[PDB]
Amino acid sequence: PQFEKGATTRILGVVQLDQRRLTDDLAVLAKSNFSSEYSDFACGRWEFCMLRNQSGKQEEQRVVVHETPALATPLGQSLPYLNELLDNHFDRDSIRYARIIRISENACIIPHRDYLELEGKFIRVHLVLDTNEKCSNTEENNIFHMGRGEIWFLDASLPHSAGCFSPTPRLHLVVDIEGTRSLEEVAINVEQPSARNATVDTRKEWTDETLESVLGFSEIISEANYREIVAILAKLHFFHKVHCVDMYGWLKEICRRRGEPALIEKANSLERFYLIDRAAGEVMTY
Ligand SMILES: O=C(O)CCC(=O)C(=O)O
Ligand SMILES: O=C(O)[C@@H]1CCCCN1
Ligand SMILES: [Co+2]
Repeated sequence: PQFEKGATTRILGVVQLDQRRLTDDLAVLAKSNFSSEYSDFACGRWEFCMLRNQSGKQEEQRVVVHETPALATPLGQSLPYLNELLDNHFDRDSIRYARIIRISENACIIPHRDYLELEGKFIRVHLVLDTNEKCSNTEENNIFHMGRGEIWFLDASLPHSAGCFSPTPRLHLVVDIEGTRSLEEVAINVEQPSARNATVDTRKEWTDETLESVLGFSEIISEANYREIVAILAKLHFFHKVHCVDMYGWLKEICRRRGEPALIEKANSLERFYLIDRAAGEVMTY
């Protein structure tokens, strides 16, 4: 499948981070209750917690297009530096959600598009809090590293993923801005980024040998191992030069070769759910 372009994913600004104050709030987050919502998108320990949402209540853990300035949750009110960053670098009344998104060692989010279930869209922006060179984000055919203190706009309507392959977890502050806002006006009190060369793409060329190894999962794929296989497929594009949606084609061919109708139907359902269309509240299972 092919996907219409949108606003360009890029660095909106760079900010200084107070390491002492940040360290304190990150230490709280290391012991905090992360949501299990959207675990249907997680390949391992990809997870988030709400700092601001519609109601200001901990129970509210899913997103919907809405019209009100986001209210801090008890967790958000307990993280004074992160609360200050939200106050300082964004317009309060434009925020619809604010979250911390943590990826732990060898985890990723499955390649997907956001907003399919929404009546509208958000402008999604990431402020990188704690990362390392073994953490990357992807978009289509591209891989890139979002660095500490950078505020990025991500076009979440293009297929994309994110992973962490370090022992140390990766934390981003992720803000959903009301979708009609002027993107260029979203980040406040920032330094404009100095021009950069592209992130260096160190991934391996994709070969016939690698593809045949993968398609060979047809001999063992089953309901019992379907999730592990999907996760393996999802992680390949962090290390091999392929498009992040290619895994859905691989899965379809694996299942075609196996010849079991249930697995073929499931593979079609996965592509549909992650990339094409979803209803509000719809969850995918294995
Ligand atoms: O970097 C991440 O953890 C998530 C990227 C993503 O899929 C999103 O923000 O929609
Ligand atoms: O838009 C959201 O909040 C979620 C994030 C995780 C992937 C699915 N969509
Ligand atoms: Co996303």
